[PDB]
Amino acid sequence: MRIDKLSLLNFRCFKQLDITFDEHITILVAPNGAGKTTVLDAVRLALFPFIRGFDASLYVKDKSLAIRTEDLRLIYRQEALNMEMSSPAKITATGEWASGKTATWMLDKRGEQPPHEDKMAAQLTRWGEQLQKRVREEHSLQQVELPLMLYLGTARLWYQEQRLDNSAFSRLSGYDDCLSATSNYKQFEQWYSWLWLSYREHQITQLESPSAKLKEGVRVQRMKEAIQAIQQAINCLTQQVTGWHDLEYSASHNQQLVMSHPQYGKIPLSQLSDGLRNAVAMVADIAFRCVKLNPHLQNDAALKTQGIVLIDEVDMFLHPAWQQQIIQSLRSAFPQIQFIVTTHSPQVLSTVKRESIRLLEQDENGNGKALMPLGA
Amino acid sequence: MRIDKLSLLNFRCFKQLDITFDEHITILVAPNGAGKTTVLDAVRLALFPFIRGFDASLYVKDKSLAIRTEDLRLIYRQEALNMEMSSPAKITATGEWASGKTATWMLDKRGEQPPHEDKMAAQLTRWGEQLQKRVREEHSLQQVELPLMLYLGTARLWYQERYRLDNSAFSRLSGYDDCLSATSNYKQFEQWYSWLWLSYREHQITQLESPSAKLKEGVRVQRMKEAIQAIQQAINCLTQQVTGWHDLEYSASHNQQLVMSHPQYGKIPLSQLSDGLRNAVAMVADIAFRCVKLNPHLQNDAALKTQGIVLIDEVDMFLHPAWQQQIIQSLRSAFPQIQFIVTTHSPQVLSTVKRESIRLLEQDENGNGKALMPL
Amino acid sequence: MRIDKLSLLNFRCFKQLDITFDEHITILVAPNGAGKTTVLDAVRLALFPFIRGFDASLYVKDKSLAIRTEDLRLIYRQEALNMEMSSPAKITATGEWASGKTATWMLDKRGEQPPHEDKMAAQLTRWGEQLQKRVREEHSLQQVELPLMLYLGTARLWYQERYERLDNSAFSRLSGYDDCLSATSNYKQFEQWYSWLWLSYREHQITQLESPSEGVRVQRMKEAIQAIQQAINCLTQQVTGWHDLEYSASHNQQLVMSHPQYGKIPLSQLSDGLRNAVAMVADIAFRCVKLNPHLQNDAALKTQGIVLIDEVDMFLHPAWQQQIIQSLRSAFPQIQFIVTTHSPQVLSTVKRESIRLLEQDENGNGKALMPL
Amino acid sequence: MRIDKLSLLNFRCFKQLDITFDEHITILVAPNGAGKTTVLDAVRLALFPFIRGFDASLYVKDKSLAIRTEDLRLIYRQEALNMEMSSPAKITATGEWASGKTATWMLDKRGEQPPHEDKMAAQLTRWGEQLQKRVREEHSLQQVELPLMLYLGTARLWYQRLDNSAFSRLSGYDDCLSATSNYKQFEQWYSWLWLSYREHQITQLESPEGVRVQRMKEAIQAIQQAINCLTQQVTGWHDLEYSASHNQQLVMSHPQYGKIPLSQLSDGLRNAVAMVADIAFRCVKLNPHLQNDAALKTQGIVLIDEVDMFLHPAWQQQIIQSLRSAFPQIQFIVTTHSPQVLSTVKRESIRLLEQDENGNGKALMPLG
Amino acid sequence: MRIDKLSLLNFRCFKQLDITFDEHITILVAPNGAGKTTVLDAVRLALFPFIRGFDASLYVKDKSLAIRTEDLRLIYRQEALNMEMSSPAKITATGEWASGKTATWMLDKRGEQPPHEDKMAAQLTRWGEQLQKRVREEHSLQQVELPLMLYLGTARLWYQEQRLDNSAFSRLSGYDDCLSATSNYKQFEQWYSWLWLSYREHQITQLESPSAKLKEGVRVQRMKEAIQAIQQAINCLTQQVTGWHDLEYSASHNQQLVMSHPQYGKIPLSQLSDGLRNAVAMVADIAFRCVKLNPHLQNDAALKTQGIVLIDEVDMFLHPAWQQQIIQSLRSAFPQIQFIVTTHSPQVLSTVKRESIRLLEQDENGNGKALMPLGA
Ligand SMILES: Nc1ncnc2c1ncn2[C@@H]1O[C@H](COP(=O)(O)OP(=O)(O)OP(=O)(O)O)[C@@H](O)[C@H]1O
Ligand SMILES: Nc1ncnc2c1ncn2[C@@H]1O[C@H](COP(=O)(O)OP(=O)(O)OP(=O)(O)O)[C@@H](O)[C@H]1O
Ligand SMILES: Nc1ncnc2c1ncn2[C@@H]1O[C@H](COP(=O)(O)OP(=O)(O)OP(=O)(O)O)[C@@H](O)[C@H]1O
Repeated sequence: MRIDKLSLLNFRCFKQLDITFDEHITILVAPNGAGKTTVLDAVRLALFPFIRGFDASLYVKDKSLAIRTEDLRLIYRQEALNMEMSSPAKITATGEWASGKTATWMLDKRGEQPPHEDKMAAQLTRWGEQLQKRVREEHSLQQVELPLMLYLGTARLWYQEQRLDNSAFSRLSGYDDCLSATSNYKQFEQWYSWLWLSYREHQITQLESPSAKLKEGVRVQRMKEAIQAIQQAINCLTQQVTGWHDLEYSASHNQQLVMSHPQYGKIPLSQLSDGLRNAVAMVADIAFRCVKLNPHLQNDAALKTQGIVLIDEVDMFLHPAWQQQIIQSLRSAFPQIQFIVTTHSPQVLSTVKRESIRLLEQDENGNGKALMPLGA
Repeated sequence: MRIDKLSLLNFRCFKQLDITFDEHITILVAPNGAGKTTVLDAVRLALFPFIRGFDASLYVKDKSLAIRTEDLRLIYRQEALNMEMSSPAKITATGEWASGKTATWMLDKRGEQPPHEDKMAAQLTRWGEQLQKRVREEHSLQQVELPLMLYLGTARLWYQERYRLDNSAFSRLSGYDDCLSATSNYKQFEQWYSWLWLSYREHQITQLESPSAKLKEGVRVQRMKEAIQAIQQAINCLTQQVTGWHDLEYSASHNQQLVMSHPQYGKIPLSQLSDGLRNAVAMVADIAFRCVKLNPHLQNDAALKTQGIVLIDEVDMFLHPAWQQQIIQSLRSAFPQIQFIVTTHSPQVLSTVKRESIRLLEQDENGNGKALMPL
Repeated sequence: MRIDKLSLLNFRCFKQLDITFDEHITILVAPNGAGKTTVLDAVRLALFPFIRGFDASLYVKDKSLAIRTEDLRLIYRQEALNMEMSSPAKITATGEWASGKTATWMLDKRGEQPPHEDKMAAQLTRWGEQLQKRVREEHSLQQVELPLMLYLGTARLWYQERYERLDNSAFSRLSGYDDCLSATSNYKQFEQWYSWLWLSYREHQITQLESPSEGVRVQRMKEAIQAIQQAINCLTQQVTGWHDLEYSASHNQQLVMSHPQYGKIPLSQLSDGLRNAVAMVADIAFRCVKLNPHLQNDAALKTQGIVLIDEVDMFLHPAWQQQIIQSLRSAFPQIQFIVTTHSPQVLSTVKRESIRLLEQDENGNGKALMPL
Repeated sequence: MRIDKLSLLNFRCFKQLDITFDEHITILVAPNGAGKTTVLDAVRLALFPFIRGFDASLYVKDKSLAIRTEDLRLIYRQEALNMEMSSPAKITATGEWASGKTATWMLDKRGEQPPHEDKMAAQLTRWGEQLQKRVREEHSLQQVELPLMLYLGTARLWYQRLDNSAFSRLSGYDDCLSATSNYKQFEQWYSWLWLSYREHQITQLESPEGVRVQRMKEAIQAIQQAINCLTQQVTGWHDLEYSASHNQQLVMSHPQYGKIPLSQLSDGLRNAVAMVADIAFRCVKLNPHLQNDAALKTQGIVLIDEVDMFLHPAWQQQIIQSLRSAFPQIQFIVTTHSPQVLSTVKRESIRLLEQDENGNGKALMPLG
Repeated sequence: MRIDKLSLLNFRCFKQLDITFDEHITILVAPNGAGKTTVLDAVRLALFPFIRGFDASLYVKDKSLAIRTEDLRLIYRQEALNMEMSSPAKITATGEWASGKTATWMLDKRGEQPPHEDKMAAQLTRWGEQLQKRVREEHSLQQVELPLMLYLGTARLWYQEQRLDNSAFSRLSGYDDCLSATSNYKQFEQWYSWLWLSYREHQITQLESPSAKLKEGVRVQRMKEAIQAIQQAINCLTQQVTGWHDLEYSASHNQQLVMSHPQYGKIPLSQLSDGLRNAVAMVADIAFRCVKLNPHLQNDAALKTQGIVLIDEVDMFLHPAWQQQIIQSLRSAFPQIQFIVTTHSPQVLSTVKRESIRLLEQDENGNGKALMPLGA
């Protein structure tokens, strides 16, 4: 979808806040205190209505996706013995789903009562259910494109039957743990290893019975093109600056992924630099979701998929020459996704214009301002 | 807040009952199987709607706070050797909420259908919600006075061998936690009192270290000291004269326990004391700390300037007659602005009590009840 | 068994105390802070070894059955504003176990060292082991008579909404010693045993009615039910009106009582006094029935032992208070009672030879004396 | 203890490298793939034998404690399309172990054969065994000064008594090469220690034996001094405390703004405080026979990877000086890739890493 | 070891029992009741002192290898309301170990008290500890022969790293769950598959690269002889009556165990008859323990290992022609193992002498007698 602005009232550290988001790229910088995680959590809480209408609900018991009592402001006064909650907590998300309509959905919590949603949240989850039911039917000539809602946190490296063909499954499995705060690298390695081995098996079998090629070769073709897509995205980060390219799988290396370099050969990914692993994990996380969601594009799963992706500390483990080429490379790899990223490195801030910078300042009473730089 | 009259219809052992309360103290005197706990439960059920408007009532797990099928009167027909269930069971209560506002509200239950209430109970709930909103408001000029509601039944007893803070324990509304429930609330008092004492000692040590911070920093020390003295005075007023023990405090030497002092004896933990003193201290503390927590802007008159209704069942238990002759006066002197409704079956409590506070309960063969002043 | 004299040295509030008990009933009358629960705890600690000789004492989770450092006397030195712990704490008990056998046994604790006991304390454990061995024998011509020991403290109370498939050990005689000298409530055991009895009796009733003519077990069950019912009637009927305690399936499988004017009501819907009195009497009655099954009709009327009751007049109005001692003596004629109270109404019709006023001096010297 | 030179032959990425360390501080400044973690890992492996003689490393099964097959260099041919697995992996470390006790030790790995070392490594291991036996004596007037060895990597951010006993002394070397330092455990044990100290203070205050009191008091003093060295310069905050009055929280003091909670600070500063506090606590535990200058008078080697992790550029100009001043006897080896760290450091401690087209690495200093 | 007598007092259903065991084979027959399981459990409880001296028992902590309170005798009388518990319960076992050391140990329980043991039980545990410490050495030239204690129950078909070389491990791992009542066929198939794959890989790297023929032949010979011993033990039951023989591992059938028949070929084991599967499981369960315990024999791991084995319902799922050949084939497969087996069928009873049959009968009071038949 898309988001235009977000308003916060009586949240964790903000008494009130109004923030505006850019069309393509926006960067949040806060010199002191928290506040970046607060805004990212607010945006993450404003999109759970969509994913809830996709069989993802309290079965996993992910209690972090609803406003909690610990998320309400609690003021301490030195001259009094009591400590009173400030009620109610309110998130007002303004967005745009399909070109033409502007929506404004609100999520509020009052004290210890269960959280409450407005009519627009119900409308949004009904839209999610509508897309699910439209996908699940196969007796249609016109296919549909799903949006991508992904959240990447600072815990994305802590603890580092597969299918691809069009169906109700393998098109809704890309929403599994999309907004979770844990790592999801094992899933990528399993899926990629399965895809590579099955592609090798299919290309071996192709030489046996060419008669059914009209029904078989296309399979291989699909299982080829997808790979290319993924690889292309990864290259856009790892080749011009570092030199590594063409992520591959080979059982000859004790069945683990490898990467290629012009001069240092083919080396396992498990014993490379930290920044390369970070970039590979991020771009892989975006890409394999993009290719599972829209197998029907088969070459523009990364160049036509639309959605919203959240990143915390995008410049983690990278050197300045790399930090001067991360934003443009992310834009080139995925040109149709809106990004909300949080940084603090002065190098990254010099690769973007003044319209994509938001300085968050907080007063003593909690009032917050999301300003833009004065000079240019 | 005040309650003035009460009516019961087909509630337990009473086919019909009308009872009138006094402004300050009312004592119900009757033998076993007369209906005192019945009246106390009726008052609890009448007053619950006010508490239902607060966020502290969402954790109540007491099943006795709604009218039940076991509460419907059963009539024994001897010829058929049968018991017939009479319906409906109804409660009516007249009272005053704010200045110059009289009201009457009703509760009912028929058969096995869920209980029902009229509009006035909903208005109590809305009044409670309004007060809760007023308390939680920042930058308020006028002050807010919260009332006190408590029920001290037979589950308050401290028998042999019967016995960090959450962010909600520091709120005013925490004075309404388990207020009208049939449970024991000594652990909450213990935790809060220990926290006050630890904070006060921390400030004392800090002041003793550097004598250069006694400017705008000593307000919190003063507030805590005043809360401590209020609770201590309230507890002393019941025990000191007849028993000698006073000054309930917190001691780290005695394995971090609550201790009390005697002139002839020494200083002993509360859990090692007599049953009567132990129960009396628990009973008085249950009111004192709630009074301190609810209204923090009085700061030394929380016990002496709080209004509300407090219910006590079997007030003279574990106390010898010499102690029984002083309890009503001690409670009236400690908490002078609280309407007390108490029940007893001992002539010693009524030793020095006016005849305008005693209600004898009588019943006829058909179940018609009477609550009358003594002649 | 029987206890005749007791001595306390450096216990909680007594530097020294010597107390003599009566054969049948003895009442301790004193205000608060006088040492009645102190004497009851002393007697409980003295009597523990006999139970410690039984296999039913392995599941005891009570920390109050051993002398603790909190029981050592503390002397307040005013000049130094100090508390001094005086040692040692001793408990001496004189009594009789079997015919023509007088004994005296002592318990001690010094400092923070573990408590100690003498040889005469171990002989009680050995006698308990011997009795247990004689109860678990097949083809024994001689009968075995077991004594009853019970403690009914302040933890027995049935307050508002307390609401406290049998194991194979619940059918043994020795199960009469489960949590006997512990500060706990034992109402669930009585409820389960009584419900099982009533269900079995009804099963036999329908079985007999189906095919008119096995005949002995029905008689045993009927006799046990009659004994328990009579024991409760001896206290509840005359003053209040509720007599028969029965199991009812029509009332959602609950225990019910009946009244001449009112109807039939569950026990958990009655007054506090009724609940407490019924629990107190039943706790003795069903243990009497279980311990000695060979009497079969006089288990309550022919059982010997010691029963300790604290605050016997709780939740009872003066008219009921005037008759508790007589009711207990009429229900259980052969049991030695030691009870504590501070009400002048319980002593209304009691001989002066059963009253022990407790007093103490400024130095802690205690006296338990007859009135006048 | 001190390391003076490291030499590597046929390592992960270096065909031959010779680096000279400094007495106090050294920074390896290089972009990605230039071999900064490799140097730290080599130093870490060189120090394994000393720890190995403590009967505590046999429980954990970690493959990184010895050279593996993945360590051996691989050469690319570009014509045969094959990777040549070179051999042997060589590690040479020279230094001082005591007052005028110089030594030079070596670790080797040939092919798939298990790694083996010279008997000077056994000499170091038996020196460690001698130390652990000597400290275990229950009656000895002589004072033993144990050193500090710690490795804080990029995995550090994710998951009882202070008596003069052998268990307390040997608890310092627990997980000394796989240390973790986040905020949760730090606040937990700091709060426990402060609660015990406040209990003893209140006991003394109420009624006017001291063995366990002074230890806690001066451990508090040491930790407070270290954190103050970290924070009191740039900001006025100092004297981290646990306040039960202030909603039972860890609070800091500022002469103008009063008291502020520690939960209002950013994650980076909290993690830096936790790192400094953990190092100071290990220093206090290891050498109790000073009780207040343990952090200021203990020698050893501490290895930190990516010291500029999650730090605002304003706090990247004071980390090195703060670490130097809070521990003026420890030898530090840290790896950075940010110029803001180097804005106040002298030239002598900077070791830029270069590598030719073959793998002939160099560790040099800026020319000026 | 060996057992020559067993006495039971106040156990589950026997008030008093005295039973004598034969040197090689003994059969227990009971027309009614559950005495056979009682006697087998008594024998199983009298051998746990030996196994308790091995640390490998730490893997199992079931509360079933000690005398429970439910194992005592409860007396129900129809004329009384009380039900009492007969105490004490005693298991007296008379046996021989060390080939000449006669002993008589006793286990007892008194009511709810914890179980008690005599000096001889401690001696047996100490002898187990001595054997463990003597095995844990490696440089010693003289080799130790361990005994086997195995129990097979009726639940041995329900539930349906690796090393072999001489060491402290792989010689004590054969005692893992030796007296448990849960099936352990998975832990046999895993070990057998590992052994077969390793042997095949050694053979492949042998003939493919003759230069690596220096000293790897000894491992190949040891593994070959282990396979041969297991196969012969299984053949001694299967071949003569059913025709199947020479079980094999082959990945050509989806990595599954296979068996061979001259007139039907090679078939996966999971699809044969029930009786053949039962026999394979039993003989495998004996065999791989016999070969892991004593690799040093390396030719007669089955023909020279001594011990005691208990079988419940030995004739399960077998037809009458197979029930006249089970006892003799068990004896031939393992000639030096004492067997205590329980059965019903009259066909098995005709293949053994009159001196190896025990008939258990109970009186009304519980007194038990173990008679011998008069006829043939
Ligand atoms: N559902 C019912 N229908 C009719 N009578 C009932 C019912 N439930 C209880 N009763 C009777 O009503 C009386 C209840 O009296 P209650 O115990 O409340 O008063 P009390 O004697 O003053 O006791 P307390 O000490 O608890 O105040 C008892 O006689 C009881 O048997
Ligand atoms: N360890 C101790 N040292 C000194 N004095 C103690 C100690 N423990 C308790 N005391 C005091 O001695 C008193 C003993 O009286 P106790 O409460 O046992 O009897 P009682 O007043 O008759 O109570 P009850 O209602 O239980 O019969 C305690 O109330 C307390 O004041
Ligand atoms: N086994 C190996 N054989 C050959 N080259 C290797 C091997 N393992 C790693 N490398 C190469 O060595 C380099 C790894 O450098 P290193 O791991 O020291 O990282 P770094 O750039 O110093 O940063 P960081 O501290 O973040 O890890 C990469 O160029 C990698 O391709």
